[PDB]
Amino acid sequence: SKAFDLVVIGAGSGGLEAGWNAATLYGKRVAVVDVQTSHGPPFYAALGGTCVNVGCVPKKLMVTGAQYMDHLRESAGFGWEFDGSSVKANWKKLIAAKNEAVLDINKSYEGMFNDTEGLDFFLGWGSLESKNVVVVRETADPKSAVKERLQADHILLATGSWPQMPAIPGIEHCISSNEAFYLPEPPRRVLTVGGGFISVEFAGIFNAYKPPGGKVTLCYRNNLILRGFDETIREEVTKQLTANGIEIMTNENPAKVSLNTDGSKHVTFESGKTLDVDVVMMAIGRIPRTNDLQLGNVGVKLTPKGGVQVDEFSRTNVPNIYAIGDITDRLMLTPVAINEGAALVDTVFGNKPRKTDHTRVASAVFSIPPIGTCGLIEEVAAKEFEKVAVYMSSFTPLMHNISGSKYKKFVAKIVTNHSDGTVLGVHLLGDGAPEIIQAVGVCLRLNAKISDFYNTIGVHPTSAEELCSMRTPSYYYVKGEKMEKLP
Amino acid sequence: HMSKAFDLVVIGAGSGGLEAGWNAATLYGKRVAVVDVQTSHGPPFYAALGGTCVNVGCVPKKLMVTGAQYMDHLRESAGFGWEFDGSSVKANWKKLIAAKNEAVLDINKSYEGMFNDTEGLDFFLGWGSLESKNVVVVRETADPKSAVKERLQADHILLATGSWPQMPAIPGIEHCISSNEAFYLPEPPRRVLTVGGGFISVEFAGIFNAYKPPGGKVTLCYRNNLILRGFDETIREEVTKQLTANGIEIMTNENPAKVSLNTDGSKHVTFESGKTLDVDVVMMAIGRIPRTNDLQLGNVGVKLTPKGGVQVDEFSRTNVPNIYAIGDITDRLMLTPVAINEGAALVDTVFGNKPRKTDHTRVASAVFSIPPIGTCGLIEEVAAKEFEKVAVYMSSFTPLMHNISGSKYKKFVAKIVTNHSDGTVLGVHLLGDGAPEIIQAVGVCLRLNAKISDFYNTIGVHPTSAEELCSMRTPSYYYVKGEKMEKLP
Ligand SMILES: Cc1cc2nc3c(=O)[nH]c(=O)nc-3n(C[C@H](O)[C@H](O)[C@H](O)COP(=O)(O)OP(=O)(O)OC[C@H]3O[C@@H](n4cnc5c(N)ncnc54)[C@H](O)[C@@H]3O)c2cc1C
Ligand SMILES: Cc1cc2nc3c(=O)[nH]c(=O)nc-3n(C[C@H](O)[C@H](O)[C@H](O)COP(=O)(O)OP(=O)(O)OC[C@H]3O[C@@H](n4cnc5c(N)ncnc54)[C@H](O)[C@@H]3O)c2cc1C
Ligand SMILES: CC(=O)N1C[C@H]2CC[C@@H]1c1ccccc12
Ligand SMILES: [Br-]
Ligand SMILES: [Br-]
Ligand SMILES: [Br-]
Ligand SMILES: [Br-]
Repeated sequence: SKAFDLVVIGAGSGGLEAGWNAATLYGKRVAVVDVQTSHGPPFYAALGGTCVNVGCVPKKLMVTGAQYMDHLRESAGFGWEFDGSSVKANWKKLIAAKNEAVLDINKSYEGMFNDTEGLDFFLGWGSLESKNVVVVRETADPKSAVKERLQADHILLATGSWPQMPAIPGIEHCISSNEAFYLPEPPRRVLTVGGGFISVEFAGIFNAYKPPGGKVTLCYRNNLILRGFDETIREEVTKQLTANGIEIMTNENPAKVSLNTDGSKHVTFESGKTLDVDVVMMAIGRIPRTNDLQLGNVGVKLTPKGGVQVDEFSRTNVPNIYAIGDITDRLMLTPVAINEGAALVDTVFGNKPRKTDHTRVASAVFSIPPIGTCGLIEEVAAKEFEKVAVYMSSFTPLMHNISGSKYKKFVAKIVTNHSDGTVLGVHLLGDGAPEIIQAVGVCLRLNAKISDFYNTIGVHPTSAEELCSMRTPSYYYVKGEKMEKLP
Repeated sequence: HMSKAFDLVVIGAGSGGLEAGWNAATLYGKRVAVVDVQTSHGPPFYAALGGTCVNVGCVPKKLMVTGAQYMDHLRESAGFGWEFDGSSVKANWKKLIAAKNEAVLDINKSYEGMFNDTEGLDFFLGWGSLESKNVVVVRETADPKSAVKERLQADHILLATGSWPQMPAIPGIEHCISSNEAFYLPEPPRRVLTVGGGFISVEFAGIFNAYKPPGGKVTLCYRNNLILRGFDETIREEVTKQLTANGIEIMTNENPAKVSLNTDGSKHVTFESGKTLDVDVVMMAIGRIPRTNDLQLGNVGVKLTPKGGVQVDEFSRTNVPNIYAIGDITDRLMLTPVAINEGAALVDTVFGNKPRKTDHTRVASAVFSIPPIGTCGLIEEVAAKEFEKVAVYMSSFTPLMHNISGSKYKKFVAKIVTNHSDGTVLGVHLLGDGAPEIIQAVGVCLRLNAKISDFYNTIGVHPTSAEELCSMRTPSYYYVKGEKMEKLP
């Protein structure tokens, strides 16, 4: 048995921020538990978390790789010549480079633990034995061999989320993003199921690395992908994915999957349509990872949707037990989990309570081309405010008239409270959008108005200067109803 | 044939002059004439309708830097698994130049159509000069003895003629070119010397480095010790290293003394030190000077500064009440968006009874070097002279993607400079892919008097380079009454 100020279950984005801050900033005794010391099968996530191992970090490297399909074609308009028939995309090389980068990160976290006073790592599966006891077992089975018993003044639940798999016949013949990161070969025909960012990002990755004759299809059960993003941008990215050879099947949903004699999969949709593919990747959602924690031993309350219930300071209903990150089933982003972890420790072990602000969080989609966004979309703003103005700019940049990718319209939209000019949301589609949006997140914390943007001098030539060139609304929402002019 | 009369006559149909003229005619109903010397880009006069940025400046050079970036993309693609016949790769400069020419000409034509269409906004072709306080003469050439095409009566006159490359008076200067000619070279030079340490020399060095034929070499020389004076010093040193790493030779503390022709017609450069260099093109990029000579300002007594620009007050007014000047002719910040801002502010003040002056502080700007620079506000050594305590927050590392691409020399640098007494951000300085796009919204932040805590409190977008700006909480070092030190005393 061992005694600690804080025990953290999950060595992920939020859990490591909390543990490192508690130990080094406040001199507390910290233990952190995770199920694997490095990335990949069998548990996929590991020391460092989902983002490091099977999330933001590797997917961004793979999207960067897929972008070269466009760069090689687009170079020709600027005078670059080479033998186009010799081009091939080596997926095995991509995966190996990615594996080496992730493993390097795994190892550096290992040395962080070895080098930091009061910060200890334990390998295994953590669960709640009692209000102040965390048990670590050999496997997820609550009857496997006990490896450690950790006495804890404070306990932090930070186990993340896991892919949601629908209850359809043949679901066992589908994969999730976890397995996609380790496919031995790039699939020639693949169906990505879902309208969210993971489905869209992997569609672009597979589209660039598919062997000759390949085809990527994305299906989504409703009418328009990327629910929760700006509607203009949802429509445009649909158009631009289609322009690069991806087939978008909206209003379609798999009803069953069966095995073909050649090893491929036969998908039947609810509509009766059918599609044969080599890989079916389900990306329909991620759900809080609560089942192995034995929350019933202590009575931690869950919400109806399955998250651990928390107040604004990450406190559960059980004193001294906290939860942060995807397990709270709110904003599933790595920088939000980190922010929550730091606020938690500042509150518990320092003399200044802090709560994370979940509004005006900038985020991105690394689609090809990508999205950057911060704040409210117009239809959400129109329910909170009597008068909303939308400023819009949408055009193909000069360089893509030369590159030949004339479909690559850049979209920039600013949403305001028209009563006082306050910027409520900014939404971008196009090369650079994730980088452009970061400092917009800072602007929204300075009560920036549309006139603050338009009165700033532009940097020229950039896509970003469009944000400082919009003076006149394109249209409005009054009492919730869209209209081109004010009454 | 009779003279024509206007509320406003603009000499120079460039970045500032077109903003002023369009706004005066379309926002305030005034009658406007605009004068320029050429209706589309290129020789003989290079700049033309649209101005220096459109014709031989920001717009074409950015297209050409984008073309040059593909040399890096093609090489870097192999780390991510892309395979192709490297021996087959060729950079066709003629196709680049033709694509750029068609793009610029399309802009020329659209501006020509704006004038043909817009009530109260007229274009006159020729050389404008001041005859009297209310008369602009348009002549066939810059020579004031050349024939008169029009006389334009004007209640208000706007001088917006821009600037021009400076050429040093050395023997053999006739064998050298400027950026104007660089935009029209029939073939890419095998060996080229770019002379100068400023952004134009650096940007063109990158362009020539990508399009040079097999076995070529780009050399950049600068007469002082470190290129890119005025930019963050960490970034000055890093850009130097990363240009060197891509095969550009940087000769600092060197300056051409004379140029002669070898018997084969190549240029033989002798430096002041006695070193020699043989090249096919010498491009001078040592500075740009305001274009005042042809305006005949003595006719009306408009005062120039010692430096040579038109003297103006904060509202762009010369010493002659109804004559104004904006843009590069004022020899201050030579940027297109500053000239545009000055022109809009002038017209709002004169014709819109809503007075406004341009803020020349905290202006965001970029260098499209490879990799590029984005900056806004004060460099730390300047801040240390004005503030008792200055803090510097700094992050510099090779991003993960360039550990796979192989370009491990591509360190991304992010620096924030503050007044440590109250946290106010005084300047932000960036080096790396995306930096010009990242810095734009930073300019809005500084206009809003952002403090370092406003940056740190903002949640990052992950994974990006930009999120480094929102994860810096502890100074790397300080300046205390001018003195650099790791810790406060
Ligand atoms: C494909 C993909 C792409 C993404 N891309 C982005 C992106 O670009 N940007 C972004 O901001 N977010 C992205 N995310 C989301 C991001 O990964 C999560 O928001 C973040 O990782 C959650 O942090 P966390 O601290 O809640 O948990 P995690 O980082 O998930 O860590 C939880 C850890 O708990 C461990 N664990 C689980 N159960 C137990 C147990 N019983 N005992 C011990 N250890 C346990 C797990 O092994 C894991 O390491 C992406 C996610 C995915 C799946
Ligand atoms: C190579 C290069 C790259 C650049 N890159 C950038 C960049 O990336 N970003 C940026 O912000 N700035 C850049 N600049 C600077 C930018 O081009 C200038 O700051 C801007 O064009 C100045 O605008 P203006 O209105 O002062 O004059 P201009 O735009 O220069 O317009 C002046 C016009 O006056 C005309 N003219 C001159 N004399 C007469 C006369 N007597 N009668 C009639 N017409 C006349 C000229 O033909 C010209 O069209 C660059 C400049 C160069 C040279
Ligand atoms: C003024 C300018 O930019 N020039 C560039 C080059 C060609 C024309 C002119 C010039 C004069 C003297 C020597 C070399 C040159
Ligand atoms: Br779906
Ligand atoms: Br929908
Ligand atoms: Br060529
Ligand atoms: Br702070």
